[PDB]
Formats: sequence, structure tokens, C-alpha cells
Amino acid sequence: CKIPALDLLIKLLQTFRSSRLMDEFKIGELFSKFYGELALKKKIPDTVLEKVYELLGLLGEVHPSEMINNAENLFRAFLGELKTQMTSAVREPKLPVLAGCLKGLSSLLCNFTKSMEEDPQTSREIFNFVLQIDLKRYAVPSAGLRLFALHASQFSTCLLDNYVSLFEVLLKWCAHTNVELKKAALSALESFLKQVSNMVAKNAEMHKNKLQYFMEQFYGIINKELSIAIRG
Amino acid sequence: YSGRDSLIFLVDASKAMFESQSEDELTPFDMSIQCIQSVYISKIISSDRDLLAVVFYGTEKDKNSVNFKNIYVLQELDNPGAKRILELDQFKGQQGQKRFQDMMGHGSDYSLSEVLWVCANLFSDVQFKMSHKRIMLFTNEDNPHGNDSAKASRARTKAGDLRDTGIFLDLMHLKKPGGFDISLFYRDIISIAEDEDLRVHFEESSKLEDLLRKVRAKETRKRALSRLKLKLNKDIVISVGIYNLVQKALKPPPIKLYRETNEPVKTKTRTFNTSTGGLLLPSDTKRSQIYGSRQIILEKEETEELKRFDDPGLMLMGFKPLVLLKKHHYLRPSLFVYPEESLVIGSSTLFSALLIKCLEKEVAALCRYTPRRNIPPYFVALVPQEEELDDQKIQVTPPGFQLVFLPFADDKRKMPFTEKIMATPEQVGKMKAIVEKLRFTYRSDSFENPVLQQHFRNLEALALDLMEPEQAVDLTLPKVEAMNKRLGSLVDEFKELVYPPDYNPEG
DNA sequence: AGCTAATAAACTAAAAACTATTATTATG
DNA sequence: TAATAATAGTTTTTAGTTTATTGGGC
Repeated sequence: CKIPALDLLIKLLQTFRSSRLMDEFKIGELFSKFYGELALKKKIPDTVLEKVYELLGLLGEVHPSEMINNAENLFRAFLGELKTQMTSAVREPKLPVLAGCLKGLSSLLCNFTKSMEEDPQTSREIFNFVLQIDLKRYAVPSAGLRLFALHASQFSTCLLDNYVSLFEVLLKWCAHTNVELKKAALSALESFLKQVSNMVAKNAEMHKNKLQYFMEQFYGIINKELSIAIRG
Repeated sequence: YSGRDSLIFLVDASKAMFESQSEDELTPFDMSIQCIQSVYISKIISSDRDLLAVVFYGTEKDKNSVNFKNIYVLQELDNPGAKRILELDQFKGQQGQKRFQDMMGHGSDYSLSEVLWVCANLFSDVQFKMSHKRIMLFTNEDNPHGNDSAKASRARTKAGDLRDTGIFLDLMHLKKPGGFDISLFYRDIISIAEDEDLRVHFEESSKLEDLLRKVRAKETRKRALSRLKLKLNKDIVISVGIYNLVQKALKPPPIKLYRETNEPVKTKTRTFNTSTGGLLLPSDTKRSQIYGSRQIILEKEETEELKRFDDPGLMLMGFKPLVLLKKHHYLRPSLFVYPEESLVIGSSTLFSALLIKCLEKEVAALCRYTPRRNIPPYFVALVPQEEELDDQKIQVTPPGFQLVFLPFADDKRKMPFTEKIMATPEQVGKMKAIVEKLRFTYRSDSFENPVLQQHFRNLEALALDLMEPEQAVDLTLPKVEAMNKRLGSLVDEFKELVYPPDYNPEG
């Protein structure tokens, strides 16, 4: 299981991204077997082979209810993996390919479930919020930013916190190099601002966050950053 | 690593290789092929990952790609296999030679330059990193290509060319009744780093006796165990390599394979919900230990951090005279430490200074050793072993610090002891004489595990599918009859000296 | 005249070393 | 516009688990 598996997996993945709901309905058994082979207790596949996570990202079918049933197993596995990974105390923060692949998995999976009605919502909130420094053109930060941008909605009622820190980290991320990271951070900016505005507009304490978050930074703005400021 | 090894064997496909002075002596082709079989067996057990090939010259036919006449390649550069052994042995013998001479020609003119072209091209074929372009050939005569002066000139030109290309070759002396004629045509043209040509060698006197001897080992290459570091106080750190000049070998693990297909079947193993019949996950895992009634649950990094004490490295404790170590205090096989400038530059100078100084002081180095991540660090002693040479100035002992381990208090296991009992001095003298009877000088390479030898014997025997398997000889069995005849009556003399005349030591 | 316990050996996974390559940035 | 730099891909030990294991018993 090597470059053969890598190229085959990316081939079939882009196949689903192209072939969307015509005859690709013989995959439920395939999804089950992929989930089972994930449960191989021997994690001998390489981190590059862990883009099998993007495998579990599945939309080419109607997403039958059995996929929903297995989705909770999937989410628990991802949470355990991530809490194992980010613990830099064990000197094993190494999830280079893992993080982005599980990111895309959660991206294409959260479209069906995980509304802001439970603790795992704020759990995965904290999981993403940890986004210690990185290198290597910073693929994982971009992955996390894209995930948050696509699913900022599910983080309601618990995204209002860390707002200054979230804002400044997004600013630096969109200010860093690797312009792809720039635009991912920009998308995260628009999603975050939209969600916080929507939740504030129907709040009761709205004045607190109002006077404590926004006009000061907005005034301090006065580059493409100006467009973000105007949108804000 | 820094390269690999490969040899190619060249056999004169002529009639001089198919005769014998007397029938007790095999043909030159005969002992050459059997020594080839022995060499291949040794390579398989020792260094099967090497490259070996067989080419013939002087035969009537030919098989080389360039299709030079008389140049018939038999086998190409490949890891040795039992199939090749069978192909060789089908012609190995007093009648298999006739079978070869039937199905294959032998005896014709050719040019050594041509076989050198062929072997050079075969060298070009291989692509892995390569270190020893050793070429082996077998004959008892040299002058046939000196008969044609042009052939001699072109052969020596190509020989010089291949020497320039780094190719090294070696020839075996074969029994030519008129003498191999050393110094006439080859040692002036062949590649030699030294000269011992004094006798034209009417016989085959050279190193077949070593080659036909079968070796049984693995001879793992020089691989650094770790470039682990010595933390002097907190910042004074040096880079040193770790090595084990002795490493307990063991029988290679078996490979589980099928019956009628013999295919090594992959075995996926996982865990599923026993109470449900579903499936479990590595995340869905929790280890437990119940002491009495209470059950305690621990996780992966939970079990990891309890093993965490410090960074993998060496932490100096201090110095203590070598004599303050009890010889009977042993923990496990010792290690060796070698300096390096790969990471800490100048660390070799510090290592040399420390070695010289502590050798002068006759002291040991006490240090805290952490092999790798999440392991309790243990105290060890670094005895300075000076490099000793021999009459050949070869390292009978390399320089550096032999790494001996210091056991802990728990290691000490007390036993029900008894009082001190003495013996009469005349019985001690009898013991001295009896020891002197059977005394000898020990040598490390004089003993070996017969069990692994018998394992090999069986392995190549079933590989060679003979009637019977080769029988290994145990070198660890005492020469009971020889020792008994060497001692004499001193045994029973001391028996009656100490043991009761009526009571034998048997209960 | 019925009863069984350390155990080296074997079997695993797991961690490192040691090669072998390459997603990246100046930069025109 | 295009070179270099962390990276995994093989062995290789190595450090826990597993087992069939002679002795007493009475």
C-alpha cells in the first residue's frame, strides 16, 4: 500500500467529485468495507494513506441512513485521533496529512448532521480553535480555515467567545504568505463575521460585544484588508 | 551501507579443465563447481542480498548479448537461489560433466578481451549502489593468450582499462603438472595490491580451502545504534555513536504461507464487539488493571508519560575507579560508544581527551542513560577500552568506551545461604594438578551454537532435497574419554579424599 | 497412587535508523 | 520561472504478551 494506493484513491475521489448521482449507488457496501478496513487495529498505512479520511467524505450517493449511523463512529474516531495528535506533550503532534484529510471529511459530513444542539459541537469547536507553530507552506491551517468557513453555522452560541483572538489570528493568517492561505483565511473571515452578526442581531447582551469588539478595530483599520474592513 | 558486493565466476570451457592427474583428484571443473556450490550456500545464508553470475569461455557455443563466439553466459547477476544450485549440480559430478560436454561445447579459441567486455557490460546492467566489483576466474594456465602477441596486448590493455574503472579481479591457482607459470602472463596483467608470486605452482595451492569452507552467519553491516548525546551538565553536549560489537543472533522468523498455493497469506487482525457482534475501534479502547476489587483504567499516552522521565540522552553523574565495580555484578550484554563529529564538531577531541585522562586515572564514567523517548534512565559505567593492534596491526579491540550497565537494588536477588566451608590444602593441590591436566587456551571463535547449525543443516538440506540432511557437529560436548584418560586416577583419588568412600555423590 | 507453576521461547506490535526522494520558495 | 528543503519507504532491533511447559502434592 503505497503510491499505487495514493494515486488510485485520489483518482476515485475526484471521480466522485465529478460523477455526482447518476449510477454511483453501489457504494454503501464499499463505504462499509472502507470503514471496516479503517478499523484494522494496525495503523501500518502511512499518513499519506490517511487521505482515506477524505474517502469517508461521501456525497455522490443519497447518503443513506446507514452512513448516518456510522457517522457517529466516524466522529468519535476523529475526536480521539485529534486529541491524541494535538498533545504536543507526548512529542507526537505529527498529523501532517491527517489533519487536512479529516478536515475535508468533516466538511462533507457535517452537511447532514451536527447542529448546534449538543456538547460535541463545542468539543469540535475547541478542537479546531487550537489552530505552537507550523511550517511547510501551512497546509493544515488552510484546511482548518476552509472547514470553519464552510461550517461556521454549526458553531453558534459558542463562537462568540475568543472573538478578539479569533479575529487577530484570522488577520495574521490572511496576512501571511501562501496566498491560498490568504483567501482561505478571508473566507473564514466572512463566514465568522456573518455568523456573529446573525447571532448578535437577536441577542439581548448585544451591546456588550458591540462596544467591546468591533468599532475599535474598525477605526484602527484606517490594501485588500480595507475591503474586509468595509464588509465588516 | 556505502555499497554492496557482487562476484562473477569464470570457468575455462576447455579440455584441460576436464582431466585429472589421478582419479583421486577431481577434474579442475569438478572442484571449481563444488567450491562454487559452497560459495553460493555461504552467500545465501550470509549475504543472500548480493549479486552473483556465471559465465563460460572457450566453449564452442556462446550466449552473451554481444554474441562474441565461445562466450556463453550461464547465469546473470542475481541474488542466489536454490534453482541456480540445481542448475550447477546437474553437471557437477563424474557424469554430469559428461552431460554438460554433451549439451554444451567445451574447448575453442577466444579472446580474454571479449570476456572482459562481457563482464563489464554485465556490471553496467546492475543499478544498485555497488562497492566491490570482484571478478573470479579459474584455470591453471596463462600463456595461451600470450601465444598471440596481439591478443596479449589487447587483453592487457583491456585489463588496465578495467583496473582504471575500479574493477578488481582474482584468479585461483589450479593444478597444472608443468606449473601454472606465475609471473609469465597474469600477475603482470592482473590486478594485485601485493606480490607473493614465487612458485609457478605446479599444484592448486591457493585459497580454495577457505572458500569451500561453509560459513553460517548474518554479519550485519556497521549500523549506528544511535547518535545519542552526552549532557555534561546541562549544555555541554557531545555527539557519540552507539554500537554493540556483540549482538545475540537468533533464528529468522517464519513466514506463514499456504498449503497448495504456498502463498504467504496476509493476516488482518482487529477487534469487534463481542457482546454485539459488531465492530470496535482503537479509540474505543481502555486498558484495566484490577488490584483486588478496584479497577483502574489507563490510556495510551497515560501509559506513555509514566515511562517519561527525561530526554533520550546521556547524563554524566561522575567518576569512580574501575576497581570499584564488582565483576559478578552483571545486568545484560554490554554496549560500545564511539565518538562522532557528525553533529557536535570537536566532540572527537573531547572524547580522545577524556579517554586518555581517565585511562591515566584508572576511573570509570558514571552516567545517566536514556536510550529513546519515554524510557526510565539507568546508570551505566563507561570503561575506556584502548585500541589494541596485533602483529598485523589490525584492531583486535577498537578504541572507545565499553558500555557496561549498572543493576539496581531490585536486581539483587538474595538466596538461602550457608556457612563458609574450607578444604584441605592437599586437596587444593590435587585440584590444581587436575585443572592443569585439562587446561587449555580459550579463543572466542572456537565455539558456536550447534542448534542453529542443525537448523541450517535442515534448511539447506530440504532446499537441496537430498536423501539425508547434513549432520552438524557439536563443539560444546566435552571430550569425556579424552579428559578422563588425561586425568588418570587423580579423579578417584580426590573422590576418596573428600567424598565418603561408602557414599557416592549420587543420592 | 492421584495432583499442576515458573518460563524460556515464541510471538507480537512498536519504535528508531537508515537510506532512498521531493512540496517549496528566489526570480525572471 | 525551476532549486532547494522536511518527507516518508525499508530494515532492525526491541520491548511487552502467550504458551506449553516438569516438580510436589496425597
